[PDB]
Amino acid sequence: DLRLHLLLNTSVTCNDGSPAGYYLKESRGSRRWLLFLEGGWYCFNRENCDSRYDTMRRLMSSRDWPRTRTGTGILSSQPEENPYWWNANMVFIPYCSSDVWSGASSKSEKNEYAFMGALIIQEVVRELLGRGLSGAKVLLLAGSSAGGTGVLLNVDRVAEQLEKLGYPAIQVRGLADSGWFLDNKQYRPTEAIRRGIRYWNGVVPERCRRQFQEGEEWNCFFGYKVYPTLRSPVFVVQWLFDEAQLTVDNVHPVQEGLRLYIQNLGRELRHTLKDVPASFAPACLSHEIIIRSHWTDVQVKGTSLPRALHCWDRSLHPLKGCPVHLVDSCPWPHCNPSCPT
Ligand SMILES: CCc1noc(C)c1C(=O)Nc1cc(C)on1
Ligand SMILES: *[C@@H]1O[C@H](CO)[C@@H](O)[C@H](O)[C@H]1NC(C)=O
Repeated sequence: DLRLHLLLNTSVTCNDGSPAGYYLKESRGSRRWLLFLEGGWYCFNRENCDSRYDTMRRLMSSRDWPRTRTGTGILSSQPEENPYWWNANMVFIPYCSSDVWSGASSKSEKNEYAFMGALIIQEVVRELLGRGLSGAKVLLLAGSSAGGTGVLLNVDRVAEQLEKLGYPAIQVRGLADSGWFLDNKQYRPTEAIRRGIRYWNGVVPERCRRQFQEGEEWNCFFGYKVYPTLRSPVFVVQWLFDEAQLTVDNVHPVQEGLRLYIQNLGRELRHTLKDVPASFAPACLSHEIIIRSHWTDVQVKGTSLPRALHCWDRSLHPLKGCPVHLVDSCPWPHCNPSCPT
């Protein structure tokens, strides 16, 4: 179990002004730290956020959070469930800012809601340094779905923060799960992100911002455009036929037009990963993420994700029998036999 700590700086808040926080389980015999960003879509205007506050309030407020949570998948401390990092210090950061972890705007007389995702990450890091993070050798910033996009938006800022605070020896890396999307044509989204950024006062990584310039920062929410600008090592996990991608594309006995659409989506996703040396991209239709208990089951070319992550660690000290670039080439969902059911 990971136990809840509300932030000591009570000015860093969830959407409704309640304090943000983190769940922590320490492992005093380890210098590895895993900080995981929860996902859960986003909201982009007053009316849309009001609806989310009625029926998804835990994603907007800490008032009802439980005092503990169970670590599962990559957050599990049991070797049988987590062959990769079972002995690490474990941190789960709840998503209560509804801004894809991009915001830096407080509640005020002109703002009904606070959007502080980028500042929540920074304050969690600062408060952890006094609880043992100051002695870390590796800080892995991981996340799923909106949290996976959040990794891409925040990993280099964490590295810069630690350098400026005087901790040059901590190696910052990122693990982005299910957060690598395509701004493609629908079968039958980018505007919502564009409007969201203005509503949240959202921030993007600086090199990407300088490429796309004023008004075009929404481009930096798309993995294939932001990834080449990043300096920290980042491992990308993405299903070739991701269910959230297909939902926004309006895809739900398949005839020719839809067959060609789905095959082209998989080919485009595979193309965007060709120059990503650390990646795991199975040919499956899924919404499943790396904090699920059976995350060890899927394999690409005979290699599981926990193994690929271990090979990535070794590469950062190609390796015989220890691959890090694993992208399926077969062209239809479940052509990989190990896909989840
Ligand atoms: C990037 C923000 C985000 N956070 O969680 C989800 C889900 C999204 C999202 O928008 N996914 C998209 C977007 C397009 C186009 O296709 N899929
Ligand atoms: C709390 O966080 C806010 C926002 O990052 C910052 O302006 C303020 O200085 C912080 N308070 C303290 C005591 O550090």
